[PDB]
Amino acid sequence: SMNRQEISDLCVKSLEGRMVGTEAQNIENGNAFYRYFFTNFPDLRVYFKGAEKYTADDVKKSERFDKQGQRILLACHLLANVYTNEEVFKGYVRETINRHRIYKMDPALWMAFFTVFTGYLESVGSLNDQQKAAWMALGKEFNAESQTHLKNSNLPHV
Amino acid sequence: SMNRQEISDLCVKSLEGRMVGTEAQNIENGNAFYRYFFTNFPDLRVYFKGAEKYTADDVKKSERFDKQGQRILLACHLLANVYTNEEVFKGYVRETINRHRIYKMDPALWMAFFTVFTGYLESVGSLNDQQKAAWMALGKEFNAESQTHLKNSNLPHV
Ligand code: HEM
Ligand code: HEM
Repeated sequence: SMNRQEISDLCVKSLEGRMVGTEAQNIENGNAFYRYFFTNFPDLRVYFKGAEKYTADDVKKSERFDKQGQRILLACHLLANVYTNEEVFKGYVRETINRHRIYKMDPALWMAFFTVFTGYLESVGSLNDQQKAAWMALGKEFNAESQTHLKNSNLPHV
Repeated sequence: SMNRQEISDLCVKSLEGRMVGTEAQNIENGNAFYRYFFTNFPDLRVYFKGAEKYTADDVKKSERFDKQGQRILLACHLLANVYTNEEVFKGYVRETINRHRIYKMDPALWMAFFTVFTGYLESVGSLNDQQKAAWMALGKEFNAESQTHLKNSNLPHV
């Protein structure tokens, strides 16, 4: 069924209630991702040097994660809104990968994120099998390129 | 006049001859921008540490601007592609301003950059008045949120 264009629409809709901004509610969506991420996937807190043991409250009243939650949420809207333009989509992912090499992540998490993120959108407002499948379509596309680039950069890949 | 969808389309089309990628051709599309930048706006070389006196040959033989070129070009691609979504656009502008805090730039250069970009586009190939005015409408929005963000961030602004 799913072509480049249809995936986008789907993904963008999922996020239309989780819009980025400068206001309290806009800052909440950002912060809330890490609250959920840290609660249910606490073993990945390692990469977050110093936040490696943060409880849901520590993140809630933090400014590091009000900055970092706003950055991740703005990244995820970016992926949804440019997916239609393949070469640029692949471009952005390569940049994501580069700015992540410093933490030297486990090269399977590039898939895992969308479990967390769909699991986060499924935790805040609403979702569906069509939307969640599009995110996974974007994920396969993300990881598809993410590995190609990891093996291209002489780096740990699967 | 002209609208968000109209701008998007014109701004994107003008960029198909300067696409991002891993091949030799794509990598120079970012590189040639700096070769242009430095050859026509030398007084702005001050920002690029170590590269304040660099030439076209210096930039060409540099693997630093190969990295750095793809980044600015990608950034401008994402700008053209997400323009239809205003909040995601505003978000990416605030983020761009954030990532430029360290250089403490002349706040007037946020408008000025697009003059340079269309300048580059015309040096490379085809760029019509509609394509040029579209970028100029896009820039007038980028800059608008630039100064707004810097204002409520306690940093200098025009
Ligand atoms: C699920 C696997 C991931 C892990 C373990 C991870 C981990 C991290 C960590 C530890 C940081 C730095 C936080 C700090 O020290 O303050 C970071 C930054 C960041 N991450 Fe991720 N991340 C993951 C997935 C992603 C994905 C898929 C995206 C793209 C949508 C992304 C986008 C970003 C952005 C935009 C930043 C900060 C700004 C930048 O470096 O450009 N992350 N990440
Ligand atoms: C004439 C105005 C501008 C100047 C003088 C300028 C200057 C710089 C400098 C000094 C760097 C550091 C890179 C290095 O040292 O190798 C940089 C990186 C970068 N610039 Fe700009 N910039 C300008 C406008 C813009 C605009 C409008 C954008 C938005 C598309 C942008 C996007 C970026 C990006 C994405 C990077 C890569 C590093 C990062 O993301 O933090 N720049 N720029």
